[PDB]
Order: sequence, then structure tokens, then C-alpha cells
Amino acid sequence: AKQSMKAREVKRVALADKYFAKRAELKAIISDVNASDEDRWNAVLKLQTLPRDSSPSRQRNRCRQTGRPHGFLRKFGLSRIKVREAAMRGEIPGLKKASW
Amino acid sequence: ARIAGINIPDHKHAVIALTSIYGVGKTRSKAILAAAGIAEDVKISELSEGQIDTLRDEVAKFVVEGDLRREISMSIKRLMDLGCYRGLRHRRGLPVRGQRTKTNARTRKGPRKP
Amino acid sequence: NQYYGTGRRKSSAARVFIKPGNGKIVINQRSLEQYFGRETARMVVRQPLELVDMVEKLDLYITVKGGGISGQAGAIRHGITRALMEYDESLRSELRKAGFVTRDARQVERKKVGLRKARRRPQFSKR
Amino acid sequence: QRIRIRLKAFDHRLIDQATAEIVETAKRTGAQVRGPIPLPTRKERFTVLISPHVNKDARDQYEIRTHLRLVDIVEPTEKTVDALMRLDLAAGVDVQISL
Amino acid sequence: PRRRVIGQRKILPDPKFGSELLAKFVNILMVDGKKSTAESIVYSALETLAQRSGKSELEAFEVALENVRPTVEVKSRRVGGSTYQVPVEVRPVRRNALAMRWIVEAARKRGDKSMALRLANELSDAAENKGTAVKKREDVHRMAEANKAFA
Amino acid sequence: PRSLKKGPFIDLHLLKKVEKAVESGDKKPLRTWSRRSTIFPNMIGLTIAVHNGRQHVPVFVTDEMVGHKLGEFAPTRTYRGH
Amino acid sequence: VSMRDMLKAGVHFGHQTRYWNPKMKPFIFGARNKVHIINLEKTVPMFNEALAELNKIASRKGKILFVGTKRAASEAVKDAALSCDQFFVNHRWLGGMLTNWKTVRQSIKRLKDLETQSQDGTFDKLTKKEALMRTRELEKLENSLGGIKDMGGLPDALFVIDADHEHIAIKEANNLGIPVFAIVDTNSDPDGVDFVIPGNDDAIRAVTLYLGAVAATVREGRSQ
Amino acid sequence: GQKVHPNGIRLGIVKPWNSTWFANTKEFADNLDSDFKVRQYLTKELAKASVSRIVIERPAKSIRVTIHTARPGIVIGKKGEDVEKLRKVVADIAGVPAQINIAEVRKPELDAKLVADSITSQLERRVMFRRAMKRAVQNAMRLGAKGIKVEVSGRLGGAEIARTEWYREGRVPLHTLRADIDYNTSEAHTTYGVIGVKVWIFKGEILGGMA
RNA sequence: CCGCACAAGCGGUGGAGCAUGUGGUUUAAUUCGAUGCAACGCGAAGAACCUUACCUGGUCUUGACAUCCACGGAAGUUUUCAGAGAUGAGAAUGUGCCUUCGGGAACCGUGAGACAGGUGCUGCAUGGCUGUCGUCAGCUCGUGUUGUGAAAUGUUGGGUUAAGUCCCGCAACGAGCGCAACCCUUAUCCUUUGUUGCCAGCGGUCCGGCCGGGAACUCAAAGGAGACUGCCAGUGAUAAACUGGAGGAAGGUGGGGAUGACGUCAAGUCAUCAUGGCCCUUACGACCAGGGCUACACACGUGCUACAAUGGCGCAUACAAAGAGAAGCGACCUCGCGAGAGCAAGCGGACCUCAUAAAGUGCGUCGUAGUCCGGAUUGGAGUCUGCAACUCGACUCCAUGAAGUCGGAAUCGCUAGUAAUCGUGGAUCAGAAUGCCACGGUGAAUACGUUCCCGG
Ligand SMILES: [Mg+2]
Ligand SMILES: [Mg+2]
Ligand SMILES: [Mg+2]
Ligand SMILES: [Mg+2]
Ligand SMILES: [Mg+2]
Ligand SMILES: [Mg+2]
Ligand SMILES: [Mg+2]
Ligand SMILES: [Mg+2]
Ligand SMILES: [Zn+2]
Repeated sequence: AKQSMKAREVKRVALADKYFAKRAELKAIISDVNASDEDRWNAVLKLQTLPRDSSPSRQRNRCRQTGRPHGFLRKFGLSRIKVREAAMRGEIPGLKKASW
Repeated sequence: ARIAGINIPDHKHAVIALTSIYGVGKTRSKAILAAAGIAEDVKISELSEGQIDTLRDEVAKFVVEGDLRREISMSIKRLMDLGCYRGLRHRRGLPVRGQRTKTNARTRKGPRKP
Repeated sequence: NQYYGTGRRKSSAARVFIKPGNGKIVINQRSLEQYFGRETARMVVRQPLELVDMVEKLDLYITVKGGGISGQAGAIRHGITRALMEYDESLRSELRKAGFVTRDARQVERKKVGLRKARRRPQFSKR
Repeated sequence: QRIRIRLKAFDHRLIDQATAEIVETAKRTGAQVRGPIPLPTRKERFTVLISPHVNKDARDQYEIRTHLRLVDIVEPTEKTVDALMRLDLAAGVDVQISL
Repeated sequence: PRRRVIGQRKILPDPKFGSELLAKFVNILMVDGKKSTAESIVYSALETLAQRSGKSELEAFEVALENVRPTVEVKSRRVGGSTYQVPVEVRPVRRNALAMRWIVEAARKRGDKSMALRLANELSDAAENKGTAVKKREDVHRMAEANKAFA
Repeated sequence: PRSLKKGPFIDLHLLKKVEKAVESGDKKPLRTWSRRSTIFPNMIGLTIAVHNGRQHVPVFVTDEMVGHKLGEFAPTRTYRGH
Repeated sequence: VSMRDMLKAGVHFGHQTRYWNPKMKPFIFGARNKVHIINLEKTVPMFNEALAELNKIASRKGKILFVGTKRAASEAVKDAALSCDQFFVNHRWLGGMLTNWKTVRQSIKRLKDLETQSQDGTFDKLTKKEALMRTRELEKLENSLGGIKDMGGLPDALFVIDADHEHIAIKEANNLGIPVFAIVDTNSDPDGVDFVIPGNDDAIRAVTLYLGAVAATVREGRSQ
Repeated sequence: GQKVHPNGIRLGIVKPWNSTWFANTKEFADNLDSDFKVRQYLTKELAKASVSRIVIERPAKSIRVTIHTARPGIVIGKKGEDVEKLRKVVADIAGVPAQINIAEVRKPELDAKLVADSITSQLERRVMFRRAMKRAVQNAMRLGAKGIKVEVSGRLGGAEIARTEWYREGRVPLHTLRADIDYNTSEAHTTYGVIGVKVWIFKGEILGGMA
């Protein structure tokens, strides 16, 4: 769709990227059983200081081929229309219309 | 019967007579019975006071009947009085647990209107 | 000697073994009345042998897998008949005419798209 | 001492040519094979709306069937393993060699 | 059935009793294939029939049928512009079905606390030309003769 | 109920504003977009405007509200019937 | 054929006096028992003069089409054509068989292709039901065009039995200029037959006489 | 109504895929999208290379592409320098040691793609579509096809409404699975807009799979 | 002449509650589109943020993203200050690499515009695609002949058929798109291969196919071979065809899918995409926070769950299928009333895990009532997910205990493994399934018929 949306998703991804390590350790700490209760406290506080788009939740599985958000084939990440087209000309190897 | 819960439940299987008490549910009924140690299907009839007192005590431990109703009424009164969202909805008689305001909410909505 | 079989059904399959001289029936290391919680199952598994009238002449070692108790018992009766056949081959005709070499293939159908079931159609309010 | 090789494919013809090549290279070095023993091949169904706007009823069903072969050789010589090392295959064939 | 006439798949004799009308019976009373619970309901009731009616409960089945079995039916269509209540006679299998339905619903409507008790109460009634099954048979054997004006 | 192993949740800059209230006391009713942060015993007897989505309504904080969240007092869907 | 040879076979026999055609009066001896009697005095010389033309055509490498669709006489006419290495129509005559020659040629090609394919193979590649269906289609084509698969082109001469029954064939022939030799019963219209033989067309004996004499003279014309 | 795509339905039956590589769920979407990009690049650059088939397999590690076309030495240009820098750009877009291969088809008339593409070219040459498809179908059939069907769609002749047309020739049965029917879709971009074209050729029935 | 067309059945709908859609109504906004068939648990296979196009506010203007030209800087990293953030001001850190040392790439910023940008409008400008008639049996052509010719013939008639299915009569015949069939799938058997699959025979075994062993059987999955009214009689133009039987795992296109001749509907969609015209461009562009997309006088649809003793409850116990999985399934252990938590095996999986089928059955209990029915609804306290569960997530425990005691007219759906029930999984997904695509368990009733309805 709108190129703004596409680039925006790219940015969300790259941003979730370079904070992965800190997010991991902070999840650990705040989840750490028997944390200092302050180390855990100021930990979760500092976590709410990271850029929001470092979470995976802000992301949205987006069609690689089109940028259609809905009908996301998490196996191919394509629009529900595109995966059928790949079957129609025989792009996905070995694929065929099933009949069982 | 003339148990701590003023109500005189059915002279039937203990728990059936117990959950009958307001504020006493199946859990409360069986847990109170566990302390007595009497059978699940013992009727109120054929049971002496020597245990009725005991169960009256075991339910005196918990807050039940009118006292529980007053606590539930308070847990909602002040809630409304704080003007909290669910309190305003309780004032408007609305489902405060986030349900479809559009249709088939007649439970708290009440009767049917055109 | 030994006489085997393979009775199939909607979702069960049962190996079958005839060792003559008896009528006991070991099934998945169980006894029939102990194997099943349903009696008519035992009845319908007796049916073929009851017709051939040879109860305590051959014991059975059998093994059924998959599917539901009825499909089980059906596969059982089938493999029974198959063993009866490969033990007689004169009574192949006897059970064919008895209608026990049927190999029933009655099976569920795939749930087709747009159908609340495999065949049931949605409650389309025509009006 | 065993050498196992899984093969995952999409058509059983190609995988059959591949297994033929495998067992023949095996018997060149006189390897000791346990046979193809085809394994449960996997079937992947997929139904997607074929209509861009407002048509839940219209759907098309596809499926991927990864055919599945396994070879085992209990006495790999060097002249066995060199073959799989110097092995010649197609593209859509998938190999998985292991002890 | 515009070209061929199909009906119901051929029943099989109950292995537990050897008879067959019991099989069609339990199937009419059967729901979703609740076979076990349904044969337990009918066997338990024929047993106490074999006592409350003396022996011949399997024959008391027919003692109920012939007392309640319908002889006439009505089937109206738009052959010329409107309907008419026409009495007509049918082959025995259809009246088998009707009488079985009559004693299947006779038991259910009464309720009698439990299914086994309700079924047992009606089997006797139908066996002895009283009650509701033979009564709804009287309905069809009564309204039919009054509307024998034409066909 | 979010959880108990994590304790309540309140914003960084909201804590800044509340500690400004601490050092200052009764002041200009602070404002936030974050109706999600948790009330704390510090912010008592004061008020704060928070965005209804278009405008920030001032809620005067009291004790019993502590521990609750802000969005339970800042409506965003209005209604006058039909 | 001599008048005595015909008469014993019954060539003089004809249809009822109720059912005759007007142009046949010259060829009719008279009537007996309300039955038309054909005159052999005309029949014999005309048949001989037609045999002369048939011998001539066959002696210049002519292709001859024997035509008759009677259910009784179909095999007789087929065998008659086989006895002189010629082509025949013994089943229902298709409309425009001669005029729509191109369609028949496509049908002839298809019949040849099916028989060649069965000999070559690929029936095993076909499903057994398909192979059986292909055999049935080949049999149907052989039943329809058994006689004219090897005709190659339009014939040089036509021999017709009961010209009234086969009137479409003679109309086609006249439209093509192909000569018509025909056994013409009293009920037929003789305009379409350039060498007309008036005689019985139903009786098996006289039909076989016609066919045998024609085939003997055709083999004679071929031999040279 | 909305008919079945013919090449999709005959795939494997008689039709091979345009990609073969075996992969796994992890290395699949990435894989196929890389393949998309390389295909598309080739399409745009090979607008003149008369590309008919662009198949791409990813062997175990390497990947090879194969192009069936009709500009063989032209696709090669001179010494493959063109296709050589192509090998470079495909290795770089695919991150794989590239393996370019080409094998022309001598019967461009006898595909469904190249013919429709010529048709669209002449469509932007503003030729009359009807005469164009006539030309094409006769060339192909005369050459030895067993049947051709063509179709074009959209405001034909600069129309103010989308007049369609379909034309048949020879024999094209689209319910006999043993048959081979090459099919293709293409487009032309008029000043008035876009016009679809679809092309089928039935070329006799195959016996024994791809073999 | 036809179709679950009616009929005959079977279970519903319409009553209840709840879910779920739509339209109202409201909003600052409740984004757009879908609108009898052929909209309406629609597009969405899954809106807390994101999504979001929408409101409000916050801001930007060659720009979020594209290319080109300079000017500069390695690229980077990490942290502070302010902001609600978007963002502004920084401070540190690195300052490289290929070099023909001149430059260049990666990229970063500034300028400059040449430009970008649009989910702006226009499905009556279109492409592409899909719904429908309808898998209804038709639709046509060549050639022929018929007439001077509009045309006709076939395509007709008599039979017969799932069928323009077939045959015969026959100025028609012959082909083509169809129909059929070749596909997949399923039912019998045979060959091959037998580990992670099998355990018949064997011994051992703590009894666990476990362990030697076994290759049989079961499966596995490649080959196959099969069903043709082939048989027989009954018919019947002796014709097709049909009746019935035999044989047979299977019989009369075995079972099921895939496959939609034409065309029809300016059917639907420019918000998948593509695209003609216009269309704003400091904004109809862009960026951020919050909101809304979840409102409710309502209406209308679609569903779920109930109204009970074939039931409820407790205890005991049997039988499935199909799947999925490595920022994954995750057992095991322990704890926790549970939701869970910790611990951590195993497994990219015929190997580990999910994953421990429900209905069933056995036993006891209830004994018919707004009930031990029903469970909504509110209370309390959690659980878990993610920055974040007010607006609005899922989920446990405690407590409550609405209506409902079978639902007018009207009406739906269904021909066998079907209905109807009982569970299972999958897609999408941090999380969020009564839906949907799937799977097995159980397994019915009814067809006199075509006179009727509907449609062809
Ligand atoms: Mg765009
Ligand atoms: Mg998400
Ligand atoms: Mg719009
Ligand atoms: Mg079809
Ligand atoms: Mg018609
Ligand atoms: Mg926002
Ligand atoms: Mg919505
Ligand atoms: Mg209960
Ligand atoms: Zn005559």
C-alpha cells in the first residue's frame, strides 16, 4: 500500500533489531524471581524508556510482495491473492492444487 | 436449618443444604463439611445439633448471609462514588466488564425496548 | 494350523489368528467381555462364528488398532470371516452368501468448503 | 558405524532416481545397505480466498507433499563415504547425511 | 425421488434379540447414534413388560402393534387446485413406522420421571388397546370415515 | 490484573512530574497523555489533566484511587442518547 | 444372363398394381393377381448393354460402388463387391456421401488412424475402459465405412439395388455426373438411372443373380 | 464463468514448475522472494531477449537460472559479457555463486508467451488487434499447432467502453488432463490505458508424465 | 423433464441468554468498501499500541520512502538534557576499508531543485480477479444438400441416458466447445523396501517388543491388478438401453474431490495490486501522542449456550483421527487450590513435545424443581501476554445465581457414514477463536410420488 507504511514497517523492524539484547536482559531481570525489587523496579522503568518500536508487538506481518497487511501467509508472507498466483504459474516448486 | 445462616435449607444432602446459604457456594459447602467429617449425602434430618453448632462455627469463620451482602453492596457503592468508569456504568446500569453495548446485553440492560 | 486375517473398517484394522481347538479370544491381550464396555459389540463379533456354529474349535489371537469401538468390532468380524475363509475356502461362499465378505467402506466424508459440516449447508435465510 | 541419509523431495520420481544413484554408489564400494524404506511423507494443505473483495465462499486448496526416503548403510568403507562426498544430485533433492 | 424411489437403508436383526423390528424401533428412538443408552432403555422396558404382562414380551411387542398399528393414512396434494383430506391404505412397512413413532412419542411425552419408566408405561398401554397410541390410532381411524365423501 | 511479579506500572516522565509535585506541592495541575500509568501514594490530594483523545480532563486524585489507573477517570466516549 | 436364367430366379416379379410409378409403363409386361409383371424382353438386353458399360469402366481401371441398404441383401452386396475388388455401401446411405466427399475423407483418415494406432500400441498406456471404448469406436467406423475405406476418391460407376429406396444416392450421382446402374422395380422412378435395369429388387435370388453376373463381368473387364 | 487457470491445473501432471529447489520453512519465503526479484529483474532487462521461460533452481548451495528464449547469441550479446554482468548482478541479488544457463527455443511462434508479447508490442505499434491476432494464430497453427485461442480485453480501438474479444482456431480442449495446453497472459499499455491479452495453444496429448 | 422442487422425513431458525454481523443512533471519530439471489461470524486467516485509512493534539515540508547534483563528513556505538512523544541540544567513542593516494564504495548529514507523495475520485474509463445463473446441457461450426436467396438441414423424430448420454429412422453426415473420461482422493489384492514401523514364530525378559531376534503380520509408499451391465437370464427394433442374477472387495459413471460450454448480471472490487481521466500537492503529503475503529433508544441478520433425568454430580475405566514445532514445541522434577511457576530432558521429530480424545463405559449419587437445570450477570483475588491490559486481552479461584422450564406466523438443512451429535487439530496469531479451513467418534429418519411449491 502506501510507501510510507512500508518504510515505516521496515523502520519498526530495524528498531526492534538493535535493542533485542537489552530487551532480553530486561525481560529477564523484571521476570527474574527474587530480583532486588528495585533493580527490577528501575529496570522496568528504564525499559519503558526504550523506543516503543523495539517491541515485536508494534510490528505487523506485512506482505513482502505487495504490502497487504491482511491475509498474511506466515509461511510465505504473501497476500492471499499472490500465493494463488504462485501456484497458477508454478513458482513454488512441487506445489499443486490438492484434491483429497 | 436454624443454622448460622438463618435460612432453613432442604432437609437433604448436606452440601445441597449448604450452598443453599447465600455466600456459601459448592466450595464453601464441601470445605465446611470437610471440617465436620460427615457424609456428603447426610440429610439435615437425622443429624443432631452436636454438629449443627460446629458447622455454624465453621461458617461463622467466613462472612456470609446478610453481612456478605452488605460487603458486596459496599464494594460497589464506593466504586460508583469514585466516579470510576465502571462506577459510572453501574450508575447507568451498564455491563462494566466490557461487553457489546450494541445488542444482546439485556442482562444488565434489563427489559426490551423498541 | 494357524490361520490369520486382516479385517479393516472405517478406521480400525485387526490382525487375526486361528489356532484350532478352542474358542477363547485374546484381543490386544484382553478378553472380549473385558475388552469392550458394550455388549452388542460382543454380539456382532460372535455373529459370524455363531452362523458357522464352531465355537470351541479354534481360539483366536487378534489385534485391532485405530478408530472407534464400532469400527473396531466391525474390523474384527471382517478379519474373523477372512480367517474362516482361508481356513475353509469352501465357506468363502458360505460367508459371501452370509454377506460377511463385504469389506464395508462406509466412511466419513471430507468437510467441504462453505459447509458447516461435510454435507450440511448453512442456514441460508432464503427470505 | 551406521551411515544414515534422509532424502526429502517433492516428487517421488526424482527422489527415486536419487535413491537409485545412492544405492548404486553404495554397491560400487560394496556398501551394506538396509533399503529405501519410504517414510511417512508430509502433506501441507492451504486454502486462500481467490476473490479480492467480499467473497469468503470462494477458496482454492493447495498442498505440498515432501516425499521422504531414507537409506542406511551399516558398513561404510572410505569408498562408501567418498561417494556421498563426491555425490551428484539435482536441486529439488534434499540430503541429510549423518552417522 | 422424481425418477427413482429410495427409502431407508436395510435394517439388520439385533444380535442381542435376533428380531428385527426392535432394530428399526431403537433406531427411531435412537438419537445421533446413542446406540448403547438407547438399547438399554428398550431392553429394560421389555423386561418389565415380560413381568407386568407375563411372558411373551417379545410377542407383547406385536400385542401392542396390532392394537395400535394404523390401517389408514391421508396424503393430500395439489392435483387439481386445492387439498382434500382423503383416507387411503398403505403397505405394512409405512404403518410399522407410524405405530413405532406413535409409541416412541407416547413414552417421551409422558416423561414419568425417567425414559425407562416412561417407555415401560406406554408399551403396556399399546399392548392393551388403551392409552394414547391406540388413541391416536382412533383419531386416524375415526376422522377418516367421516371424510370418505370423495377421493 | 497485569501481574504481581512486576509490580504496578507508572511512566518515567510521570514520575518526574509527580516528584515535581513532591518538591513543589500544590501547583498547576499537570497533564499527560498516559492514562495508563498507576497512581501512587505520593500523588494524593492533587489533580491532573490527561488526554481524552482530544483534550486533557483534570481528575483530583484521592487516596482510594491510588493503585488504580488513570484511564478509569478520563472518558473518551460521550453520549447523550438519541 | 438369359431370359430363362432370369425367369427361374423370378426377375419378372414386381410390386402390387396398387403401387406403381408412371414412367415404368413401357417396361411392364402386364398384371396378374394384382401384381405388376416385369417384361424380360426389355430387361435382358438392357442388362447386357449395362454389363458392356460396366466391363468398359472396369477395363479402364474403374472404381465401382455397389449400393444397397436392404437388411436382407446387405451381406450379399458386400460379398458381391469383395468378389470383384471394389467398394460398397451396404448400410444406411449418408446424405451427401458423394457430394460431401471431404468429410468422408476425414472420416476415412480417422478410421485408418485408429486401426494403425491399435496395431502400433499405446492401448496399454490408455486405461482399459478407454482402450475398450477406442475399440468400440474403431468397430463403429468399420461398420459405417468398411466398404469405402480404400475407395481413395469418388467412384467411376455406381450399381444400385432398389433405386427408389436409395434415391438420395442417385440424386447425388446425377449432381456429380457419376453414372448410375440400378435394378429398378415397377414402383421406382427411372429418370435417375442412365443404364436402367427394370427388375425385382427384394428377392434374394434375383438380387444375387444381378450381383454375380455383374461381378463376373467386372472381373472379366479387369482381366483383359 | 471464472474458469480455472490452465497451466496451474496441469502442473506436475504434464507441466513442470518454474522453480525446483527444495528448502525448509526457514529458508523458503526468503528463498522464493529472492527468486521473485531475480525473475523480475530479468524480465525488465530482457524486454528484447525474447525470454519464454525463466526457470530458477537453487541447488544444494549454488543456484542456477535457465532461460528458454529466441535471441540466443543476442542474449549472449558478445562472449556473454551481457549475461556475464548478469551473472554478477544475480549472484549479488541472490548472494549465491550464480549459474546462468540459456537454451533457446526455435519455435517462438509455438509458445503462448512470446506470441502474446509480440501481439502487445504491435498493440503499442497501434496495429489493428483483430488483424494482429489473425496474423499470429495463422502463423502458429500453420507452423503446426493443434489449436490456438486468443483473447484481448479493454476499450479496444481506444473505445469509450471495454469491448472484449475472443477468437478460436484449430482445437483447444480445456477439460482433458492428458492434454498439453501452453497458456500465457500479457498486457499492453495504451494511452487509453491497459489491455489484457490471453493466449492458449493445444499441442497434442502427452503419454507418460513429463517423460 | 427436472432439483431435498414439494412431498416424506430428520433436526433447527424465529422464544431465552450470550456471541457475532449490519443498519440505525451517537460521536470529535465511531475509517473505507460489501448491499435481493449474488451484503450481512462480509473483505478481516484472527482492531489493547501497532494495526489505522479515523478523531484530537503534537509537529515536517525535494520530504517517511525514489532518483539525480553539489557541499561536507568514515560508517558506527553509547549516553545525557528537555519534551508526552515526535523530537531539539549535546557530550563522549570510533574516525576505518579498496585504492592507480589521486579518488571510490558503504553509508551520514546540508543545500539545490529535477521531484516525490495519494488507501484522491472515477469498477460505468479499465487490467487482473472473483460472485451468479450452472457442472444446468447445452452451445456452435465445417461441409453437404434445400430454396434465386432471408434461411434451412444436423440440433429432427422414435427410443434410451448423469448427460447434445446413446442408438436407430433419417438430407444429413461429420468436427469443435462442452458432457463424459484421462487427475487426485478412497475401497480388494499382488511386487518392492522394512527403521524411528511390525512382533508371527522363537529364546531371553524385571514382562516393558524389552532384547536378542524375527520379515512374517500391521503399517509405511512406490509399483501394480482390478468393475467393463465383462457374466447369465429377463427384456426390449434382434437397437441402444433396461430388469434381475451370478461372479465378485467392489456392479452398473464403486466412493469423493479437482475440472464451470457458452454467455448472463455496466454483478463486486481504482482500499491487494495494475491502470485511463481528473486529483491535491507546506498537504488530499508526512511525523508523533492520545482517542476512535469496541458507542447504544434501537432495529435486522448469523451463531453459541441452555431450558435436564438418553439428565446433572461424583468415582472408576475404554476406544480415535488428523496435525504442528527450533526467537519452537517443551516433557521430567518440585511447588502452586488451579490459572500456573521454577527446574530442565527431548526432539528441525515414523524418534521428542504439544499430545493425557470426548461422546463411551463401570459405580454411586441426585429423583424432576427455575432444580445439584440453566448458567448470564455483578463481587473478591489472581494468573499469564506484551512497553503497555482504564478506555477493551486471555485465563484460574472464591462468591452471586438474570432469563430461560422448548420457543407464533414464518422458515432453514439434510438421501449414508448423511443427518444429528462427541471430541481432535490447523490456518491466522506477543497475546487475543461460539468463527473458519480441517479430523475422527458415534451413528440415524424419509421419499406416494411428481399433482403440487420453487427453479430450471
Ligand atoms: Mg501504490
Ligand atoms: Mg501482531
Ligand atoms: Mg473511498
Ligand atoms: Mg465438466
Ligand atoms: Mg436446455
Ligand atoms: Mg496512535
Ligand atoms: Mg468493525
Ligand atoms: Mg451441574
Ligand atoms: Zn422394389
